[PDB]
Amino acid sequence: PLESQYQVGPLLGSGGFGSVYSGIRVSDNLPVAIKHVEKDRISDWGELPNGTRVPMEVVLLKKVSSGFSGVIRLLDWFERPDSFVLILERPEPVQDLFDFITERGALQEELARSFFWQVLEAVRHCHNCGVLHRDIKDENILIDLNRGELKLIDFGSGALLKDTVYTDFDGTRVYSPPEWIRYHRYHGRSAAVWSLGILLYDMVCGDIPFEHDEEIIGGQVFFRQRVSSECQHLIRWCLALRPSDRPTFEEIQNHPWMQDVLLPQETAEIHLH
Repeated sequence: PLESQYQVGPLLGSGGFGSVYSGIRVSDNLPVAIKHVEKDRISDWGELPNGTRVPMEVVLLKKVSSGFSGVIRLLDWFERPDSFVLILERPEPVQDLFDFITERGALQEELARSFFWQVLEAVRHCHNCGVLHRDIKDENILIDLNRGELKLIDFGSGALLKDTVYTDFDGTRVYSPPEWIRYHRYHGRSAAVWSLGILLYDMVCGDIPFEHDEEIIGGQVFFRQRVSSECQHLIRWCLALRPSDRPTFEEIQNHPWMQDVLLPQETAEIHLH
């Protein structure tokens, strides 16, 4: 029972991730997002403890969807003959962070601090659950505009977290670290931290720092906007060319720029309402 269980609304969008629709659960009018992806387009597969063959995204989402977190939770999923369908939480009202930055331009540091901190907490949650997202970027972050909470989306390029080297990467190129560009090798946490430096820069400057491969591996960070020296210092540490020179998640959250973060609700009151 799929169409009996969900009222399908308009298409929100489509791309490499599949096709995503607005929907509501009929049993209680809960807003949902309904994501369709063709089996032909799924390269990465896993299986459920009970021996069922599902896309890796379902395995990863099940792992992170227990309890409250800054991750959009998987509520349900269906197999069809030629596709899988995912039922996901939908905040309302909602705007993705790419859109928000496009509309508002570069964020005030107070807002970027709150947003960055919530992304850090969500990524820590994922890593605690054994999951690597591998496509952290503004487009994969939803803002709940009334509650001021950020939520991570799109685990379709993720992997189980391991301590050994990754040699595959189907995430967003310009959020990809210099060691991937140069060697097709990265480790999970240090690459994630690179993607976080790219994201923080994006928030405070209003655009990503590097366009082409040559800039990524040169790793020279130029600021287009006025940015505090403490925030510049954190960004530059995250974007260290050597992965071992990058900060741990703890070191980021203990950085001076990260102190005195606003709560979600006060973030929404001051900056979103």
